[PDB]
Amino acid sequence: HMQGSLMLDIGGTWLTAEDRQILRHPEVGGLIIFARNIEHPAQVRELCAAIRAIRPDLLLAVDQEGGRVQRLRQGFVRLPAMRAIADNPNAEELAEHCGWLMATEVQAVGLDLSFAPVLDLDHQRSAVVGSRAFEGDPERAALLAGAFIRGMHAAGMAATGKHFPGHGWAEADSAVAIPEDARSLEEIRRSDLVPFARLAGQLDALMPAHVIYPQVDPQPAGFSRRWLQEILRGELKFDGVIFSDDLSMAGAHVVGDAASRIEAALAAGCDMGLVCNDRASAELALAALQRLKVTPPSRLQRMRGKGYANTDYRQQPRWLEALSALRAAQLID
Repeated sequence: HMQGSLMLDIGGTWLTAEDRQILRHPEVGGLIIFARNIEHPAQVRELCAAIRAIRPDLLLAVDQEGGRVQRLRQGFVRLPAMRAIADNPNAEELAEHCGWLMATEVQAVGLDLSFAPVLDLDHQRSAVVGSRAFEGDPERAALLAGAFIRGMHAAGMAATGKHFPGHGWAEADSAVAIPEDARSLEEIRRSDLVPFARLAGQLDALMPAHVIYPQVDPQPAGFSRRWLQEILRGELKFDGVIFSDDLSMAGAHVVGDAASRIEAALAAGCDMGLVCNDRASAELALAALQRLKVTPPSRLQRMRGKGYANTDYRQQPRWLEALSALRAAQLID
């Protein structure tokens, strides 16, 4: 039996009858919630509880978009960005507290995971070529995100890096065409690949970039056997979960419908296909998984959170200790 699974999403802040029926299918292994599914923490905890009453084994993920939920949604704990953390004598300690705080609250409301940390690099386009601004400091980026991952795991949450192998140098041409990064493999390996190489042993999952690297392979990372099998699993020895990219973002990347795209993603080596913002496409990908008679990836349940839904997390001593460490470093309040 081929292995594979589908992660999908819903329309609203509660489950419709159609949501409840699609979640029963065992090929569906996950659900991801976005800002439009989120009112406040109490509502999210209850939505997750409703989903687990149908499917206790489902993986429930939140995509926070660099922190949008904590911010357009009153009630979620509020945490410094990594730039603010990097500017401290105890930046690694402070990064751990943030990963711990973020993962503790996310699991408290019933989610398994947040898709974090970002491993992409900021490059200063117009800086002098070869200068530090031009290069983005990948070694420090991996240090801090490695400490952020430590806090995540200490709270019992699996860590997902993105977007492999790094979209920091990608260029878009016509806002519909697929972004490209035309450098050679050796150039990529020495820069945007570095945080992935440094942390591949610690990450539980990776999400591929929606970027073509033409000198390396004609296909986007997440549809590339070369990127996913040769380089990531082979050269980087990565043994965790590969998510696909959003299979319903398909601007000029013509493969066919979501059915033929999830087959392509699974064939390149992804474990779990993501189909967001398109119920009818999610149904098409589901049917494809059914025709292939897939069983879940043996790796999949590694993503399962070890914390648990609770309402008193904000009055636990460890919680107060982490916020008070962020306060003493002038990062909150």
